[PDB]
Amino acid sequence: IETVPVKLKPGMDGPKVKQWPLTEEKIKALVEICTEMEKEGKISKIGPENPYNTPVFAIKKKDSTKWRKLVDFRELNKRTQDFWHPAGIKKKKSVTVLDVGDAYFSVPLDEDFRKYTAFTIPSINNETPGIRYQYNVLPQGWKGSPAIFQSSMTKILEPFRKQNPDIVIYQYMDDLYVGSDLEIGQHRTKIEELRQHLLRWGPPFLWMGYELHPDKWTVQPIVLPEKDSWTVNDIQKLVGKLNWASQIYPGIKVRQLCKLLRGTKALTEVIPLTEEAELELAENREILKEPVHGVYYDPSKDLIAEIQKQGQGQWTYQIYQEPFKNLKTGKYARTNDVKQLTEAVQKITTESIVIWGKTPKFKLPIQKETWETWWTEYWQATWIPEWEFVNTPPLVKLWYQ
Amino acid sequence: PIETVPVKLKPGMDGPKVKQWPLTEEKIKALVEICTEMEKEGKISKIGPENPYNTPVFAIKKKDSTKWRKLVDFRELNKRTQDFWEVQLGIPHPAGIKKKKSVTVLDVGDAYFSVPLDEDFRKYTAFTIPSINNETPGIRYQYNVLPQGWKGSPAIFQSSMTKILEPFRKQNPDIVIYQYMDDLYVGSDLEIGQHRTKIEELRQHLLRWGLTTPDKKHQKEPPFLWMGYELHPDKWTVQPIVLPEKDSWTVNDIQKLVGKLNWASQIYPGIKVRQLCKLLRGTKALTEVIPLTEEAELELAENREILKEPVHGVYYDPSKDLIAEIQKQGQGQWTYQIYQEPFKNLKTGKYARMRGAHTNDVKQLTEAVQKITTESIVIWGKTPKFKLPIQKETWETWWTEYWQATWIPEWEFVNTPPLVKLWYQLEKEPIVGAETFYVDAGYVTNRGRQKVVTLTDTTNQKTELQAIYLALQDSGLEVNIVTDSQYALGIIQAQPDQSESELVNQIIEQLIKKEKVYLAWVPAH
Ligand SMILES: Cc1ccnc2c1NC(=O)c1cccnc1N2C1CC1
Repeated sequence: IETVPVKLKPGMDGPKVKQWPLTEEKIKALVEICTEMEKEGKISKIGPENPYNTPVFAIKKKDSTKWRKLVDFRELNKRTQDFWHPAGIKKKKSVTVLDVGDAYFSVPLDEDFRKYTAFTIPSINNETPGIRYQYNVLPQGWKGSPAIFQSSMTKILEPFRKQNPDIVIYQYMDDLYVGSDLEIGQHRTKIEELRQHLLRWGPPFLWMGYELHPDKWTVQPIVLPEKDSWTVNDIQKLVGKLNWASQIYPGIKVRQLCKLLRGTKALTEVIPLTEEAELELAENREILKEPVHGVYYDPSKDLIAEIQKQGQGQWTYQIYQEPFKNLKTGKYARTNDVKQLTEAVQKITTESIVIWGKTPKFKLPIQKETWETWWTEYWQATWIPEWEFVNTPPLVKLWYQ
Repeated sequence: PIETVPVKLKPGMDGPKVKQWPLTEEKIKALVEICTEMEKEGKISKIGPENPYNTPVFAIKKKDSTKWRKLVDFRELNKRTQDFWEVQLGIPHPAGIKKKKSVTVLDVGDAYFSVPLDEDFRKYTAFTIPSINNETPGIRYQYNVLPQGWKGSPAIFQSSMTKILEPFRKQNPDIVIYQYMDDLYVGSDLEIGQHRTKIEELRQHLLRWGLTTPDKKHQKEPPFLWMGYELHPDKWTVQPIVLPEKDSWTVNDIQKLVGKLNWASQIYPGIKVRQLCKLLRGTKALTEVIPLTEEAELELAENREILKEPVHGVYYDPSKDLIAEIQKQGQGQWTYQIYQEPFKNLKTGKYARMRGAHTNDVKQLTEAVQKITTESIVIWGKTPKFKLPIQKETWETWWTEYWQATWIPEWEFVNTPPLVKLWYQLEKEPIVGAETFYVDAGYVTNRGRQKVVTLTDTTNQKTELQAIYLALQDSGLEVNIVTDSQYALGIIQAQPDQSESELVNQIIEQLIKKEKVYLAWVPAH
């Protein structure tokens, strides 16, 4: 076929990323997979004259007993040239996510780019050199792929698009987001059909095979303890919380509360509240009832995502671009920490895609070595967000949920 | 006689054009004999003045032999040559290999010189042999095979190598080969003779490609002292380590000793160097002499005793499960050993890594488990079932309440003191009827009590901890403490049980003593 010439952003060179060591189980799965990808001429074994590399992992399909080869094209995607979103989707009632990755494989990759797609199948204890290949077709997870395949895509999709304009479809990387307002019964059917209408040309369900229901996504407002009797401690926590949130909602006043706190009283000493205090709380309580006004999504900025461990299998996240200027906040509850955490990330990323058609730069409350050790064990997405590791302040965790 | 690998110079770069050093007629003679020997063997060939590139050559004799040797300085060429895939820096660890019945080392003679060089690249490998007479110029050649000392040489070679074996390999699932630089380790479970025979088969397979190797009578025999270890086909150990019996030790000596001691720890359990390491504090010269302490010499002698008795690691038995067991050897020290069969060690090791200024055994213990896991996946592509001196309840407690997310694989509690526990727990709510201390280097209580102390040479962060220390000190068995320092709050809420800040440790002591303690934070002004 006619291969479109692709190129890296000016002056940039190809990825030379270390491959995190894998477990025998994974390795074997990858050998078996890539071996068949080779026979099909999808990929080809490469030589020493190729100094590039990208990490590879094997994830397990959701309710499927097969493996999926995952490739961390992050470094590459960042260095690839820029190739040149339905707000209605986020309102849809039902959205299903499919994996269209295999389409790409029908299209060849520009010969002079192929080398950058080099990756390696590692050997246990380095007992073996490690099997190296590069791609011949468009590789899954590479931002280039969707672009270069856009045209052929639109083509096999215009029928459905007009034969069913009541359905919204968005494509992000290897994923196809099919939205609608139909009854979950109707929806599932129309989804299946689309599947054969694609079989017609070039798709197991992604994300539990299951649905998503955007319409029901809501913001987690900052809350205040409502309680019967108030002790010095309670109030202290209160004021502390309040003061913090006053940097977001400046209308919050603590004046009266702070006054119930004059004197070095005993912590457990109950404090009946005054009239002014009562109203000050109420007013504050009222201010917090909704997200702060003004905050808007800036497409030219990085979408950041922070998570906090609450406990009891409960987590808190916030999506923003500028500190305190949250675009969304939420909650996640169940396993073990990591598993939970990954599920949080993925969940969160999906939302970001669905809403702002983009993936966020997470900040994870965990240790690299550990994360690098298990994340692949529960990961099911076809994409991989950028992430960094941090040390959550005990106060922040306190100020949420 | 194999596929040549395509090479290129780094972009926007021309081949090396560097002048040949003035040689000696004596050396010019040797070189011409060598380059002629070589041109008749095809590895090099005369070129026309067409070629403007040039690389410096020179003559050095063999070591302890009175025989000339050609050397080509490729620094420049290499500065210009494209990069290659990494000549694996990844080296197999003995505990990861399985026993064989027999094993064999096959040294590859004329390795590099048995492989072709990208023809379009040969020109860049130009060099010259000066003439002895003036207007009778000297010989220009270029490389046709792989020049030792060149960038790609090791890579390309190591590559081809594997390509060649791949075949033999496939029709010999039985046999195991590992290639390292110029040696080829080959073991099998074949009965003695059958083994010896298949080696030749191999030796031939290589022959078919001009790959010269040593015959049975000239090959190296087990064990194989491999970078740090002695490898018999069924057992291993470390490179024999005897401890000097000096009476005067230099800073450097001690450094070298510690290093050695370290190495040994991976297999020799109970090796300790805490005391010897102590000996370095304040040292001012690599040649300064430090006398031994009673604990240092005791330790030395104890290690010396440990080493005296040789140990031998066992090989990996993939059919079995690998068990990893961990112990707290000292404050901050942990020892572990992994095995498939009781006491039959694959590998051992210590863990002293302190991540953070303050920690607790649980956090620390956990971090060790991680270290181990990582290693395992690497040596065996699998993780071990752990044996741990801590009970779930303990773990769970700390876990659940720590702000960072964490995870430990399948683990079994082993009742092997010392057990790791939490020496104290902050109350989760204010203590009723417990005096309330308000701190900021001083405090005030609900009961009128107070003390504004004096601290000199104290840092902001350090002043805050002080007050709290004070509070703990004068209070009774139950206290509620209110502070504005998020720092201290943090430090303590993490319930450390060891810290290298003396103050902390003190406080820590206080905490352990108390019946119930509640810490609360409130803003500044
Ligand atoms: C250095 C080295 C690295 C990797 N594997 C091995 C060796 N050397 C051996 O001596 C060895 C010993 C026992 C079993 N396999 C061994 N071999 C395998 C190749 C037969």
